[PDB]
Amino acid sequence: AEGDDCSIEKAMGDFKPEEFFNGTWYLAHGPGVTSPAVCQKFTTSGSKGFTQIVEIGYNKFESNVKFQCNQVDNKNGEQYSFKCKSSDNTEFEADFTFISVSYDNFALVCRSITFTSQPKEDRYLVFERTKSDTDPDAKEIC
Amino acid sequence: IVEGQDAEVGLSPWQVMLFRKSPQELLCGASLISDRWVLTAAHCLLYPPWDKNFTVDDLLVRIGKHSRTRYERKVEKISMLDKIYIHPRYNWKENLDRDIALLKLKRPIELSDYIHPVCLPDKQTAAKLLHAGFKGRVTGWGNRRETWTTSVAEVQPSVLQVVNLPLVERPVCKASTRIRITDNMFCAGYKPGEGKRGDACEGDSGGPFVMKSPYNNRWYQMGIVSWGEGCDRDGKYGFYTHVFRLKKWIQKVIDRLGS
Amino acid sequence: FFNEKTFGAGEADCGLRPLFEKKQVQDQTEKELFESYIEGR
Repeated sequence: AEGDDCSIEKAMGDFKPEEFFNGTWYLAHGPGVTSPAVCQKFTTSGSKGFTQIVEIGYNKFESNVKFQCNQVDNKNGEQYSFKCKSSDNTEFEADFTFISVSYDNFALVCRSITFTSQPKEDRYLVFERTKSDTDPDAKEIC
Repeated sequence: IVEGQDAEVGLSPWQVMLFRKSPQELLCGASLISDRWVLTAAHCLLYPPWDKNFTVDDLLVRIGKHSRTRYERKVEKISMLDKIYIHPRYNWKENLDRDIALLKLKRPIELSDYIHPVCLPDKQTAAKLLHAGFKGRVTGWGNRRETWTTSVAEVQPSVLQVVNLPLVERPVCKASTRIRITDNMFCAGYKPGEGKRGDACEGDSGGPFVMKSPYNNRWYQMGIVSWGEGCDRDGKYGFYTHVFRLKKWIQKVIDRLGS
Repeated sequence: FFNEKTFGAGEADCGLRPLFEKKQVQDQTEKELFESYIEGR
């Protein structure tokens, strides 16, 4: 939200990237919101790590769009940056600063999304390992 | 909590959880006093004997919870601290005297049905309610028993627990220990002669000891889970930080900006 | 006792639970607290 700055944050250090970039994580922007859903497939520049992040409630995304994100070398300082491209050819960069994470439960993360359009946007998000029922099954959306 | 029961959802919307960023681990309980101030015990942050010395950058507060290990999307809010204020006179070498800390959130949390501040005792409220015999309530995700045979898992609960304990007279509290009791603390629990029992235990150290006022129907925090010798031992009581006694100090660190 | 500038909101409406007091509902164990106010003469 306006005031948050992932740039001046501090990553968790003991973060093992491959325990995270593996599997499916569900991310809702609020208890209620269930639309739009959008599936993002992440690939870490290294050991593949085809992670499916199902994001829900983000008004900036279209409901029937898929994103293919590939890891880049940008933002070397304790930050994992990804360039995402979509079915509608949207494109934006997403940087993740991992704050706290239990690779099998949930993870608090500071995210900076930079759409080619209006750049700079920081928000503390929580990635869940368990689907909150109302969430679309990753298999359906991805 | 020893000898308590599962708390209903929303039982105490002021129950905050002190959580460590990495590794993820429940550190203590706390209490929401306003939308940007949370109260807890000093030893949850500063306690050299155990190597405890947390900073605003090591923790985060999870408010609105019910389950202890689970992230609850519909009710939980995660917040960060901007400042930690620990009492200058906090005595950790001796008896954990003035075991109190005040934490400031970076930005005010969003109140809801699951998040709401408890009242702080008044001069009249403390007077009419702090009487040996009257009960109070303690809530927490700490251990359900002092020990375990195989693993701590056996004693760790899944949801927030609730136990109601009566206030005990100071002379009894003083006669139960060979440790120095000070005015900044009070004890509660069942006397051995009463067919009941219950106590706070490891993992509950910041949670509020509250009492509901018969006069105005409001919940006041009278104490803070501080210490004891074991948990639920016969002839032993739990000692809570006398919140009302350190009321003037609280006001002193809160009101530090143009007022 | 506290301002509101530094303290924040909450005090004027503290101690009343939205799901209980504000909804005229009482939890499973409140009675235990009220009876502890009995006072024998």
